[PDB]
Amino acid sequence: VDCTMYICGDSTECSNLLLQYGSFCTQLNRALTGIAVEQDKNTQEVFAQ
Amino acid sequence: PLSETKCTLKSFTVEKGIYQTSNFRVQPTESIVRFPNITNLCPFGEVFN
Ligand SMILES: *[C@@H]1O[C@H](CO)[C@@H](O)[C@H](O)[C@H]1NC(C)=O
Repeated sequence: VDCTMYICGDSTECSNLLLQYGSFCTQLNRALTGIAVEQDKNTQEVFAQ
Repeated sequence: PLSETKCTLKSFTVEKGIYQTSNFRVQPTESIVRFPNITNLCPFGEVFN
């Protein structure tokens, strides 16, 4: 999930208004990518035996 | 792109792997305006005077 795209898509004013909210969506990018990377660790764990 | 990954990770060195980054988006080339062309003005003169 592209954070800035979801909350403030196509708006420069909104993008500025989100950087004042710290780095929440950095974690959201981190968490879902952490989920996505683990998905490979799932399939490789069971099938690449 | 390598220095943009450096920017994203806040680190002067980046380890081997694959890294997310701000997505690309083709910008609008020009502008389009589509009003219904209409002659008569609104009767604000009659509204006010
Ligand atoms: C706008 O102009 C076109 C011709 O350029 C005309 O066919 C159309 O009816 C106009 N629109 C209105 C709402 O009158």
